[PDB]
Amino acid sequence: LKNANLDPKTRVLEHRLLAASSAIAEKLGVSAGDEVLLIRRLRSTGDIPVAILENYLPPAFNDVSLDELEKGGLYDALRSRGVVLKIANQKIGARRAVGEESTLLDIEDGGPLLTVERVALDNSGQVIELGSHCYRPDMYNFETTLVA
Amino acid sequence: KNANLDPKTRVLEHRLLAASSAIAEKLGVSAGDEVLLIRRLRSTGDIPVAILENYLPPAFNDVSLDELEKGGLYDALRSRGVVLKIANQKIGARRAVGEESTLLDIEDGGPLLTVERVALDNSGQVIELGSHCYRPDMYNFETTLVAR
Repeated sequence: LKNANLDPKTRVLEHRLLAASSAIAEKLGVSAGDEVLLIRRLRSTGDIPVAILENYLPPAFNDVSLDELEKGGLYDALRSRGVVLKIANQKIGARRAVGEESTLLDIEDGGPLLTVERVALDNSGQVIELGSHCYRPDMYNFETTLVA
Repeated sequence: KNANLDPKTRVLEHRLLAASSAIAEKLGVSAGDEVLLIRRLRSTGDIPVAILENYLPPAFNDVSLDELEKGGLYDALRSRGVVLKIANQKIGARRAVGEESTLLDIEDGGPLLTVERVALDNSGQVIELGSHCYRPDMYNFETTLVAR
């Protein structure tokens, strides 16, 4: 919504190259042990927390830097590497905040979060990016329009 | 099929009431017009899943208890020669309040997935308003977005 999109700012919480587990490899369509990138970001609008964003990037995009991610969006970084999004599959759910989430998002302990599980695909059906995101629902909701 | 759990529905409330300014605005009618409120509990097998709430405009305010026993709301609207063309949905999350936690068999203050829905027909007439909440361990909203 309007407030969330007003003044987007990002702080990187984690940026870590790691060996893809068989599970992660299968989801990305790559090989187990491949060098993939885990990123975790706190997204704000100005000083107001909005979301915690988590992604896995496959080896082709594992050189996305921490600085790129605090200066611009994930898709700015991906676009500079020739990515063209064709399909985004998203599953929207909800859950309680756990661990440090309520502190990072400045909400109540055990308070509700909106969740997104995301798989983004290019035109050849290859996985661009896997997302697992959570949003404070007073700052962000998902809007859709279906036409029969 | 052996592991499938069939959807179940029971009617909690079915009453004609005067449209508030907000409801009238959303339906495209006059404040105070006679609208139908329907509330239902939807379950999956034996497990409560969703509290469904709908408002129907005067044209459709005769949907009966009997037709809600025999089919859903859209079966009833189909009987009236009404077919859905457009659905706008807003997906959020919040805490369960009041009898919501006992209706859904969850914790008081536990998270709920929410949807606000406006359904329109091919003439752009609002057919139905929905305001639903779901146990998020039993239900998620799946979406696919295809870039052109």
